[PDB]
Amino acid sequence: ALPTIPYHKLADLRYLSRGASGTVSSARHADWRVQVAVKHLHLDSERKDVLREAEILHKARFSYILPILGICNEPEFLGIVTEYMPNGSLNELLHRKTEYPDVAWPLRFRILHEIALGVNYLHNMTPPLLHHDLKTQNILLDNEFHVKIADFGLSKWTIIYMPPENYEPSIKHDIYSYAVITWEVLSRKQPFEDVTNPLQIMYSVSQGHRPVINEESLPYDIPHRARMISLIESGWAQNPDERPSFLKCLIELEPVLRTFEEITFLEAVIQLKKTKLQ
Amino acid sequence: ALPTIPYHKLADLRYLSRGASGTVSSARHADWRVQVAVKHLLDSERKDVLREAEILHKARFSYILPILGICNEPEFLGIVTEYMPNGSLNELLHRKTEYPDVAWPLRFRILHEIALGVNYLHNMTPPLLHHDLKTQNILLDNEFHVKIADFTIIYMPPENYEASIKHDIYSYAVITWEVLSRKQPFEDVTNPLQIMYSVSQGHRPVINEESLPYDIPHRARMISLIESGWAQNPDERPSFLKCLIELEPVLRTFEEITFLEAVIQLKKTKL
Ligand SMILES: CCN(CC)CCOc1cc2ncnc(Nc3cc(OC)c(Cl)cc3Cl)c2cc1OC
Ligand SMILES: CCN(CC)CCOc1cc2ncnc(Nc3cc(OC)c(Cl)cc3Cl)c2cc1OC
Repeated sequence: ALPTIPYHKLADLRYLSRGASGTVSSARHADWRVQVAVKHLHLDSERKDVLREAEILHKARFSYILPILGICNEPEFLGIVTEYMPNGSLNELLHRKTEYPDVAWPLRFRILHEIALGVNYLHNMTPPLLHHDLKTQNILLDNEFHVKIADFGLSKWTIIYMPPENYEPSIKHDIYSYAVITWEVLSRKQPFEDVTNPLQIMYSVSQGHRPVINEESLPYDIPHRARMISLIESGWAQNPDERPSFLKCLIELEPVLRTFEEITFLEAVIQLKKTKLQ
Repeated sequence: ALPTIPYHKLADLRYLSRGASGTVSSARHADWRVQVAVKHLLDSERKDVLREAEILHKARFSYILPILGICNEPEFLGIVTEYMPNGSLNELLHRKTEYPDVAWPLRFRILHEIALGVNYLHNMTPPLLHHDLKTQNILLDNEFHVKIADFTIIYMPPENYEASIKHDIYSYAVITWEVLSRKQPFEDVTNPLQIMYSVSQGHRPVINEESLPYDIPHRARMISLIESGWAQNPDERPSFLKCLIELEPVLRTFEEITFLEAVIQLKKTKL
């Protein structure tokens, strides 16, 4: 069902990312005259398995999920083709502080809202996705800084977003990841920044330690600061059963987003783009 | 396999439009907690309506309205799509109290995106068999980016009431004229038969100092494109590829920030 795209239609390949599951490059489609992204997934048994995996992802169609435009089924080369997200990843927005000295709260909360809507959609699919690897690197930002999430199985097929019960390989995985991401969005800090050995992070986390919550990490002027802190701490609870559903997150978040007028979101985006021009 | 959506999942229906093809309402999806739009359209007809909609499911592109699912009820068929908060191109062009200004950069962006969207549909394998492009089914998202839902007779080429592959460019030429003029094509003519007859004899919306002011950017190129697009002879009409070639230079003359300023100024004035 998912359209096949001849590799010969793609030109001007440029590196975007290099992960374990595959390389991602931007490319220009000859016929469509737009940019796309292609993930180069690093035998007939493998080809059959890779098509089935990608056709599962084809079911996901929602405004906050990265659209898959087709598959490159080449002889030596398998590739997933998606929309190109001009503004890159949430990780880049949060941590590139020369480029983005300020990120206005309304935009940050819009991002959080859209992430949760996207994951909520994935959780309501029948069946749900079996694999989960939500992180700031696979939350992408379109031309108007709206979210499209690309947390497909592909990552499984960094440990800071992974809940401790997953260290020894539940419907409570994504909310844990989201709580860390929320913390990261509100702080613009690296989770566990002091700790440099990932194994030390894993040990600490397994014993109930989490990214730091205080007046320094999470500024006083966070809207609904105390409710957000409460949401974060519930989301990354040691006990998976204590963690809220994404439904419950959305219920908590919708009030917060009502405090911003629609025009302030656009002003936040335009101020991002203006400052970035220097 | 286009997803089925139980009708009971949609709530708080509000009227958006009433056409011959069906009623369209906004609704809230209970599980997804977002706004959607639903078009309220025998087993032979139900199967044919599903087949038609599953063909549209293949089309995935930024400038094409996504179909999210089908309401497959016994007595009720319904297509569900994303909700487009800013409605149709027709509303933007013609509601001049609401929208006294629509800055040129925004108008050209709309034209560019329409052409990219139709170009996409024309490159599908196979291409779409049915064609009904009009300002009413060109929709505008929250930041006034286009999504076309082309899955009135002023957009119809003369050979329709006397070619298959030259229909959309004819409609696009009229739409282009309408975007640049903000006038109703054939506004003076009140009998639809007179429009059809006039068009069949080679008459078109008027091109002069009144319809298309001298201050339109790239006025000469745009007029050239319009007149080629609605040529009497279907063979003389350009491909959408050729439109895109002509348009890309024009769109390069605007900085990306001017588009956003145009949208914000639209929303401010609208208050
Ligand atoms: C260099 C330009 N930079 C500057 C800041 C901006 C543009 O950067 C990105 C655009 C992307 N567009 C779409 N997809 C991406 N990734 C991806 C693709 C997938 O399939 C194909 C899957 Cl399955 C998953 C992902 Cl995450 C993107 C990643 C990007 O930068 C990391
Ligand atoms: C001025 C009114 N305001 C606020 C109330 C702007 C909102 O207006 C609209 C939003 C729409 N959102 C999505 N789809 C539409 N239409 C449509 C849907 C289809 O299936 C579901 C098909 Cl198959 C085709 C179409 Cl055209 C829409 C049409 C609209 O008109 C007014």
